[PDB]
Amino acid sequence: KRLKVVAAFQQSGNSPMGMVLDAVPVIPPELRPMVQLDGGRFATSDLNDLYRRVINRNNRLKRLIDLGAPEIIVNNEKRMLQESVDALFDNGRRGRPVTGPGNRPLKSLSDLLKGKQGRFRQNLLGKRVDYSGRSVIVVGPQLKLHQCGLPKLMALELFKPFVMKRLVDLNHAQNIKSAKRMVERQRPQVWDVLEEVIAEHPVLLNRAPTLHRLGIQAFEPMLVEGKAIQLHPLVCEAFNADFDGDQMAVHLPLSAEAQAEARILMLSSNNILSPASGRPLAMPRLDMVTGL
Amino acid sequence: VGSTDQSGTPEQSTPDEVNAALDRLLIADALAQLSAEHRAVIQRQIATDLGIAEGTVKSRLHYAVRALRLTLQELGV
Amino acid sequence: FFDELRIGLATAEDIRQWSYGEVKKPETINYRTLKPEKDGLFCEKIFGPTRDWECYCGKYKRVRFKGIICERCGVEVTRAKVRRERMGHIELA
Amino acid sequence: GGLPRVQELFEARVPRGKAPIADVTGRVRLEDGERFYKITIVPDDGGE
Amino acid sequence: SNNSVPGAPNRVSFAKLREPLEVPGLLDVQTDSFEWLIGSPRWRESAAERGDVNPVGGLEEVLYELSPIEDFSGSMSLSFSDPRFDDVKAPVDECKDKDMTYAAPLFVTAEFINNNTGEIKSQTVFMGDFPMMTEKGTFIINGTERVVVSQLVRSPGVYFDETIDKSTDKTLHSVKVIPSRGAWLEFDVDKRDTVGVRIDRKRRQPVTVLLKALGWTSEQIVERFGFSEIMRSTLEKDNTVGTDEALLDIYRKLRPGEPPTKESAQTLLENLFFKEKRYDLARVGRYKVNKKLGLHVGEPITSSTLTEEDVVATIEYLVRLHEGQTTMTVPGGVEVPVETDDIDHFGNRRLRTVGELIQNQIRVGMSRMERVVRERMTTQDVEAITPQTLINIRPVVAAIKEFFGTSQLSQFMDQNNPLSGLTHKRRLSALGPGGLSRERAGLEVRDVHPSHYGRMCPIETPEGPNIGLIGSLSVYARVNPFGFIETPYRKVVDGVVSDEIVYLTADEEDRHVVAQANSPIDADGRFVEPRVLVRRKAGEVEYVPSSEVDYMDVSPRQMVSVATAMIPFLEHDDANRALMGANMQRQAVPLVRSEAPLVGTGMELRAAIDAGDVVVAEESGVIEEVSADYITVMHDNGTRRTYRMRKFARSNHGTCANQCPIVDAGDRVEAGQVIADGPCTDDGEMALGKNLLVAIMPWEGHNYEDAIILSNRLVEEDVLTSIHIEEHEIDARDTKLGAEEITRDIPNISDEVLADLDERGIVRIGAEVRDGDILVGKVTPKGETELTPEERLLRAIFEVRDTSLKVPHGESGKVIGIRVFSREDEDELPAGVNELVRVYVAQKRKISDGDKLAGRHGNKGVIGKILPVEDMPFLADGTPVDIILNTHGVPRRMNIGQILETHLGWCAHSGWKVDAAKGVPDWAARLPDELLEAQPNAIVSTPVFDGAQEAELQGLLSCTLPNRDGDVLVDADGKAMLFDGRSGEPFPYPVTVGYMYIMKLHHLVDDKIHARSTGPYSMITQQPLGGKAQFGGQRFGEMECWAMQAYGAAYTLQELLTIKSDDTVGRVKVYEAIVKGENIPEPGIPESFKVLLKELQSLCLNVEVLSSDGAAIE
Amino acid sequence: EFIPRPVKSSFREGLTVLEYFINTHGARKGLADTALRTADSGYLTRRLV
Amino acid sequence: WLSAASFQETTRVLTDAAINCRSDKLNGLKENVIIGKLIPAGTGINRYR
DNA sequence: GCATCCGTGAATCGAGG
DNA sequence: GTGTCAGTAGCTGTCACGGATGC
RNA sequence: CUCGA
Repeated sequence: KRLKVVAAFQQSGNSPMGMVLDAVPVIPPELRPMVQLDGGRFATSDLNDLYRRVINRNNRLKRLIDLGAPEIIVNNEKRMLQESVDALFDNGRRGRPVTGPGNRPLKSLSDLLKGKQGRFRQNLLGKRVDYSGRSVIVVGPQLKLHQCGLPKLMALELFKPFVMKRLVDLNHAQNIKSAKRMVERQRPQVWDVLEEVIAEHPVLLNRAPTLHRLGIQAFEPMLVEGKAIQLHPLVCEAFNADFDGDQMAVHLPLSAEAQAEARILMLSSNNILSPASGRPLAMPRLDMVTGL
Repeated sequence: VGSTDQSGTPEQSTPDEVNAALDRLLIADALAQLSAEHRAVIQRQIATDLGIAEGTVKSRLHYAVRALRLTLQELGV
Repeated sequence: FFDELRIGLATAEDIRQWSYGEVKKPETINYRTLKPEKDGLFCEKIFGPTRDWECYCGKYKRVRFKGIICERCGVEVTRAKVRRERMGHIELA
Repeated sequence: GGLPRVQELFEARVPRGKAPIADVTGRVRLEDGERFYKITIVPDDGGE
Repeated sequence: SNNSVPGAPNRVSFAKLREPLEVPGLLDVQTDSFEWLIGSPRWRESAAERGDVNPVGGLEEVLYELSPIEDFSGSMSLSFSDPRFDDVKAPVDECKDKDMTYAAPLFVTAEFINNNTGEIKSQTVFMGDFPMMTEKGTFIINGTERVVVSQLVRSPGVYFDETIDKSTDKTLHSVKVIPSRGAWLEFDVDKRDTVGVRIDRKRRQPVTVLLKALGWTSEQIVERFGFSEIMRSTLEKDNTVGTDEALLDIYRKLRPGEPPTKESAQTLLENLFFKEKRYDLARVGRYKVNKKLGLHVGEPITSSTLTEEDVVATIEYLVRLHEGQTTMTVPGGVEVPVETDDIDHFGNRRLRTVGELIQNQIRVGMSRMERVVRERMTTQDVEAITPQTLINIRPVVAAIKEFFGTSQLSQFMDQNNPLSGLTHKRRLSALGPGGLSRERAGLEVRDVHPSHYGRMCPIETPEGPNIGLIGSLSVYARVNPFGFIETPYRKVVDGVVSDEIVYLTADEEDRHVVAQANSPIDADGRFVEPRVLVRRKAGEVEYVPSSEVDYMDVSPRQMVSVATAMIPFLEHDDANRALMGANMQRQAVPLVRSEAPLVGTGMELRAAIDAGDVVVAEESGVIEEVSADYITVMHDNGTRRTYRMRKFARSNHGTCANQCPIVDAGDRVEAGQVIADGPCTDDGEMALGKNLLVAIMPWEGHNYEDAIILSNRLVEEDVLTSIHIEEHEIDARDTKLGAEEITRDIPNISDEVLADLDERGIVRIGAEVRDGDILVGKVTPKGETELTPEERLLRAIFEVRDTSLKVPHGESGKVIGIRVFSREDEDELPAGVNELVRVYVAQKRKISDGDKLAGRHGNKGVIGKILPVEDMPFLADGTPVDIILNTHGVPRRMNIGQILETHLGWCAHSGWKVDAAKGVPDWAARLPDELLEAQPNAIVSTPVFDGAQEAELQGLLSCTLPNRDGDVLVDADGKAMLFDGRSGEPFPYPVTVGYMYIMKLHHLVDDKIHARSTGPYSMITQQPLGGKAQFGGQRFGEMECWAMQAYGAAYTLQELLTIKSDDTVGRVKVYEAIVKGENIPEPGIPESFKVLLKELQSLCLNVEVLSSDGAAIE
Repeated sequence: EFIPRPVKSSFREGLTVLEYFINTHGARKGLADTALRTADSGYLTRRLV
Repeated sequence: WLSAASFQETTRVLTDAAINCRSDKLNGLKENVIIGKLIPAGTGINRYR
C-alpha cells in the first residue's frame, strides 16, 4: 500500500512537495456571494468567514515575524494558521468543527461537493429545466393510450414562445414583443392559435419516484379545461400511480431530435411490456378485468 | 447577521433574458433595412477611423436613427 | 469537443499563476458605500469590477474604455462575469 | 435471507452462513460429536 | 343523550357505557403550564386544593434559585422577589395588524444589601416585555400566531442499561445519572470485568479513582465492593493510589492545560456534583433517584443536589446488576428491585410544557445578567449603586426573543380549521434541544409503547419522516407538576366499581392492574363475569379474577386523541386508514356554509368549543342587540358584555375564519353556551365537511382506483365551495440613486391597466384582479451605467424602471382590504423604508376537477369528473346521487367504517321506527329508548369502541322510514335500486346507497398547478429556481436521468441538462430560434460544470481540459 | 415474536380497546420499517446503476 | 475519476486522483452527462450519430 | 500480530412559513 | 488605556461495515 | 419546521 502511493509520485513526475502549500487560492467572489437582507442587514457565505479568519491569522503571523515575538507565540500562531487552512479546505475533518453562530458547523469547500447537496449530485447529475410544469393527475377513461390531457394554462405557458411566433405570424399581434404581452394578458385569440401549436407535439410525463424507465413516458397532448392532468388508466401500473393526490411533471421536448426520441422511443403505445420481465403492463388491471 | 449557505436566506436570482433578447431581435431586424455605411457608423469621435467629418457623423447618426425609428414604429413598437 | 480531463496536484507556482493578485487585507466591503475594499476579499483590481466597465475610483464608467487598466484604482474594465472565474490567493508566511 | 442477503451477495461479503465447501472431490469423513464438528475429505484421486 | 352540559343540539348516542367523568379542558396543557409560569391566582388555587405544600410559580422559582447574588467577598448582595405584570401593551388583534409582539411588562422587586454599611435600598425594576399567552393557548410574535409544543425529554434520574457485546458476546451493563442541569456521569462495565466512570464525556477513569478523590481509603473500598471480583480487579489494575493522586488525575483529564492545585480540584469536584451552583436535580429528579435507589423515601423533597451516598448506592446497584443480582437494599434504605429502565416508558420519558420550556430560557437570560451584575458591582462605587445600575435586562429580552423567534418548539400555528389548531396545541414532540436529533431516532423510539395507554394516542402521528416522534395527547390525559402525563382511573374496592377517580402516572399505574373500559358491570358496581380483561405491568394483557381488579378505565375512548375520537365506527378501521383519517381531518378546509355531520361521535361539540374559534357566553343573561358585526349580552346583574365577530379573517393557511351569530335578539342564553360559531362549526359542533349522498359502484372508469365522481349540484349550490385569502405585500425603500416611489404614473403603461387604481397606484376595494394585473404601482430609479447597449439605443432612438406589485400567476379574487403604513405618517417601519402596502385578495373556490376530498376513515381521493345532475345515477324517486365511490378501493384498505357509516348515514337521513308492538325486538333490547324512533335528518353518535353494533344497525336498516310518497328506497341489506341517468335503463343490481360525511382537504389544483417556459436562475449555479412561488422549473433528478439513459434518448438528456437549464448562451439561442422558427441550435457547456472546475481549483487541485492533441484548452 | 394472545375480533365485529391498541404496535412499525426498507432499496439501486 | 467522484467518497477519490495524476477519457455515460456531451449510447453512438 | 476506532454510507419529487 | 475573585454549552437516545490506526 | 403521493 505504501508503494501504491510512492510509485505515483515516481512515475507521474509531479513532486510530493505539492502536499505542502506556500500559497492558498481564493475562490472567485460570485461563488462566495454576499447578499443583502430586507432589514438593511447583510448575509454572507461561510467561505467568507473562513477565508477571513485565515487572512487574519496570516497577517498576524507576518506581524509576529517582523516584531521578533517569542518563539512560543510564533509557533503557537503557525499552528492556528494550520488549523484555519484545514478548516477552509475540509472543516471538521480533524477534531471539532469551526462553530458559527448558534454552534452550527460552517460549510467548507469540500462540503460543497459531498452527498446529495454537493455540486456533483445536486447540480450536475440532475439539473432543473425550463419548459416544464406539474399538476395533479386525474383519470381520463375516454383517452387513447397515446394521449394525455393537460390544462390549457399549462400548455399556454409551456408553448409560450411558439404561441408568440404563431400569433405574430397570423397578424394577431403587430410584433413579437406585443405577442408576448398578449400571451401574458391571456387574450382570447391564443386559445384558437394554441391548438395549432400543440398539434402532434409530444410531451413527457414523469411521476416520482422514477424507479424504472417506464416511469417516464411520452404522450400526445390534448388541451383540456380545468387545471389537472388527465392520464390514461392503463399506464397507471407503469407509473405506479393511484389518484389520491398524486402529482406528475410535464416536460416539453424542443429540438427536432428530442421530439423524435419522444415520439419513437418513449411513446406510451410503444412501451406496453415490462423491460424487467417481458409481461404486459398497460393491460386491463382493476375495474376493467372485473367487467370482463 | 446571516449566512448565504444558512438555510434561511434567499438566492441571488438573475432574470430571464426574454425581453432584452426580443428587443435585440427586433433591433437586428431593423438593421437589415439599412445601408452599410449607416451600419458601420452606428456600430461604433468615430469620425477618426471611418475617415469622414464630424458633421457627417452627427448627420449619418441623425438620419440613421430616424430610419430606425421609422422601421420600428412601422412594426408597431 | 475536448478529449480528456486531467487532474493533479497544484504547485505553489500554479496557485500564483492562477491568481490575479494577493489578498492582503482581511476586510470584505464597506457597509455604507457597498464598495469592495481595496486588496480585500472582493478587491476589484484582483477579481473584477462590481458593475460592467465600472472601475472603483469612477474615472472609467463607459464602454469606450475596453481593456484600460485604470491608473487611480487599478481595476480592469470588462464584464462582471469575470468575478465568476478570476482566482485570488493568499501568500502564506 | 431477505434484502440484506441481496446486499451480502452483491457486495461479495463473507456471508453469515459461511458454509464450507469441498476443496477436493472424494470420500466424506463424518466425524460428528457434541463438543465440536470436524469433517475431513479423502480425495477421490490422489491428493491429501 | 350526548353532551348534556352547555346547551348544545341533542345528539343521541348508541352509548352502552356511562361516562363517570366528562372530558377535561382540552386546552389545559398550555393553559395550566403558563399559569404555573406566571403564578396566576387560578393556578395557585388549583395547587392549594390539590394538597400542594409551598407551590412555586415559574418566575418565583427562577428568582429564588438566583437570589441572592454576592461577589467573592460577600460584602454586597442583591435579591429579587415578587414578580408582577402591568396591563398588556396592546390588544391581540392590534398586534396581529401592526406586526408587533403580544406581551406585558414584567416588574420585580429587587433590593441591594450592603454589608460594609448595613443599609439596603429596595425598589421595583422593570425586567422586560414578557410575551403573554392568548386565551386560545397561542402566542403572537411579530403579528403571527405561534404555538409552543410540549416536548418529550428524557426525565432526570438514574438509569441502568444492559448491552450485549458484538465480539465477546458477553452481557455488559452501564448506568447514566442524568441531571436537570450540570455535568453528566456514566458508569459502565467493559468486557474485561472492570468498572469505570466517564465524567462529562471525558476519558473513562477507573471507578475507584472517584472514590479515592472523595477521601475513601482503598481498604474501605475493598470493604464495600468485595463481593464482586470485577471491582477487586478494578482496584488492582488501578494505576495511581492515594487521595491526592487520583484527584489530580481527574483534574488533568477534565480541564487539561492548567496547573493542578489540590484545592483547585477539590473545589470543582465538589461544585460540579454537590453544590447547587453548577448542578441541580429538579424536585422531580431527586424524587426519581430516591425511588430507584430506595433512599430518603420518607424525606421531603428538599435536597436539589446529588450526594456521595447516592453515588455509593448507585455503584452498588450497578455492580449487583452486572452479576445477576435481583434485589438490593442500600445501607440504611428500603429494599428495591434491581432492573434496567426503559427510557421509553412514560414514567422515565418526561413531558415539559410551555411553562418549563420558557422557564429554561428565562433562566439562561437571568444567569447571563447575573454575571454582568457581579462585574458591575465591583466596578461602581459602594454607595451610589442602585438595582437600576446593576441590572442589565438586555440578555433576558434577547433570550425570550431568541426562543420564540428561533426554536423547534415555537411553531407557526396550524390554522386550516379549528381542529388542526387544537391538535397542534396538544402535540407531544420528541425532537428539539435536550431531546434528540432526527438522525438519532431508531425504530424503537417511534413505535407505540404499552405505557402510552390513556396518555399519548397511538393513532395520531405523521406518516412522513416524523412518524412516532410527534404524538397527540390522549383525551383525558393531564400533566402533573413533575412533568409526567397522568390519566384517570376508577378505583375498584371489592369487585365493586367506584365513582372515585384517581389520576395515575405510568410507573404508578404499573404497580396495579386495571380493567378494560368495556367490562360488564352490575348496576350496583359488581362485575358480572369473574374473569375480566386486564392490563398488567410491562404491558401484559390477560384475563384475571374479578377479585383482582384494582382500578378500571374511565371511558372506552380513553386511549385515543381528540381527532381520533371523532372517527365514527373507529373500532372497525385499520390503524393505517385510521391514522390517515385523523391526520386528514386536520386538513379540512372551512366551507362557505358548514353542516354538522349526521353520524357523529360526541367529540365534535367539545372539540369545537375548546378549540376557541367559536364564541361562548362567559356569563348568563339575554341578548340585548345582535348584529352581523357584534353580539351584546345584557347579564342578569346588570352588566353588558359585547363579543365581536371575526369576519372574513385570513387564517395562517389562507383558509377563511368567519364567525356568525347563532342566537337572535332578546334570546335567553345560559353561561357557557355557544352564541356564535366559526369555521367548520354548526351550532357548536365540528362541521369539517358535508353530508353527501353516496353510491358505491364503478362508473365508466371515471372513479378508477380512488378517483371520485361528483354531481355538479355541489358546484351549483356551493356545497363544497370554500373561501381562501391571500396576503400581498410591497414596500418603498430608499435606494442609492434616490427613493422608490409608489405612484399611479408608471412609464409606458396604458391607462386601461391603470384603470382600476386609485390616485396612489393602489387597487381599489372590490376590484376583481387576474394574475399579472397591477396591485401597487412602484417605480424604482435605475442608473444610466446599468443600461444595455440595445437598451441605451432604444432609449436614444425614442430613468425609472417598473417595480409594481403584480398578481402572481394562478391567483385571482376580489380585493377586500388594504393597509398602508407610511414613515411620513408616524408608522414605524424598518430603517430605510418609506412606505408599505398590504393588499388582501379573497377567492371563492368552487370544487374543481382534481381537488382532493376525503372521509374520516383515510378514504381519500381526487375529483376525476364532475357530471351534470342528470347524468348521475339517481334513486327510485328521481333524487340523483352526489358522489360515486369505486368499490375496488374499499375491501382492500380494511376501512369497513365507511360502509357502516354509510348505512347509519341513510338511517339518519330517513329516520326509523322500531316495531314497539309485541314487545321490544330482541336486537334493540340494548338500545336506549331514545333510538327506537327517529325523524329524518336526525343527529346520532357512535362513540368510539362503544356505539352502534352491527346487529342494531341491521335492525335499523330493517325499520327505515319511507319517503314522502310512502316508498322505502333502500333494502334491509342497505342497497337501493338506481337508474343510469345517461341511458335510462336501471342498473342490473342493487347498489349500496347512503350518506357519508366528506371533507374538502386543503390540496386544491388551484394551488398545486404550475408551469414554466423561462424564469429566474440561481446566480451561483445558473440553474432555474425551485418552487411555484418563485416561478421555478421541475427538477430532473438522478433517477429520471437514469430513465432517459435507459430509453437511450441521448439528445433529450443533453437538451435537458444544457439548453433547457444552465447553458448561458444555449438557452438564449434556443429562445431566439423558437421565436424565429429556426431549428434548435447545438447545446453549449453547462455553467455549473465551470463552477465545479473553479471549486476543484479552490481545493488546490489542478484540473485541466485537454484536447485530442494534448494541449490544455481554456 | 407473535403475541401469545390473538386479535379474536374481526373488523366486522369490532375490535376491543386493547385489541386496537395492540394492533397499533404492528401497524406503526410496519409504516416505519417500510420507510427504512425503501431507503435501503433506493441506495442499493443507485449502487447497481 | 469523474465517474467515481460523483458516486461515493468524493474527497477520498479526488485525493487519489490528484496523487496518481489521473486523466479521465471523457467516454462514459455518467461523465458525458456531467459535462453535457451526448451519451455514448442509444442515439449517441457513432453508428447512428 | 490483533483489537480498537475512524470514516463511509443510508429513496424520489413537491407545498407553504 | 487596560490591571484584587474574575473561567463553554452541550451532550450519546442511530447502525452496519471495512480497514487503517494504534498497543 | 409542518405536510402530500
